[PDB]
Amino acid sequence: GAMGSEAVRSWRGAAEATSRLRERGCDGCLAGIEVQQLFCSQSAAIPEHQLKELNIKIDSALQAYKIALESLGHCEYAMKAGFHLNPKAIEASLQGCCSEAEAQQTGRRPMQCELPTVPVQIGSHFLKGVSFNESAADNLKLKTHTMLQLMKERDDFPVTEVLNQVCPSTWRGACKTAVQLLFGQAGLVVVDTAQIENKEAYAPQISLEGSRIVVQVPSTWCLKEDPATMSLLQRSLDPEKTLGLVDVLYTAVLDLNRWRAGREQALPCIQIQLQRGLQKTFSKLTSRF
Ligand SMILES: [Mg+2]
Repeated sequence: GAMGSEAVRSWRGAAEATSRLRERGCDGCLAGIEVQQLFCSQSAAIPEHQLKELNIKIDSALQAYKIALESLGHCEYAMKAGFHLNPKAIEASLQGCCSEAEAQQTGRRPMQCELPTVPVQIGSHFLKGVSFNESAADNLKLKTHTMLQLMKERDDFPVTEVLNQVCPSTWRGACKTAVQLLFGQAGLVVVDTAQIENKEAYAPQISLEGSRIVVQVPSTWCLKEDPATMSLLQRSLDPEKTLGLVDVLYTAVLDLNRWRAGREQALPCIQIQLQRGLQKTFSKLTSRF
């Protein structure tokens, strides 16, 4: 339908907007991809001379990536989630953003076990992630009752459908894909989760606005040199170094009038911004007690 078409154009538009991060080398290949292919073709024994040539090419690719990244500034990007709705589209838009293997798997595919460890704020109530000494079942029961009560203020309400959206198995792959579309370069720059000091500051927020349930899930990701590529090049590999930090806000809206009318719900939205209104929301979420 039109929702799916809009989503695909949003993934294409993201990859096109930052395509300067994925420029091919002088020999027409992405340099990191060339390194990995030669490591395979040379049976893990790249001779010393080719290794130096490759390290020189990779130095230049990393310099170009950094200059291109700077040239993008810090604008807020937006796209739809929904990658599972069109595997062929997302694989096509991820070309050059991550490995061919990871692109092939991206389109292809929940709370009972994950929700207890997720801290989440429902309305005005902060609900902790379970501690080892606490009943996970009781943590779950409190979360589902608070969810239900937000709407009552069980079987008839979409409690599970909303709470599924704060489970990492639902949002985390989609957020990683968004950051890859924008900032990845296959074989050279990879996306991973950032080290968060206070997990509770990143707790998702669930709110009731009129007849709409709004789920907001914040996260932060790092851009790093591709560790396999750097290890194959016999380079100094500091796994803690980052080329940048990227803030992401995932927003899912369940319209309760559409739910009972059986009408189509909107796809989740993803907002993305390189660290130096996503920023306003980040500051509203981090300030919660
Ligand atoms: Mg472009």
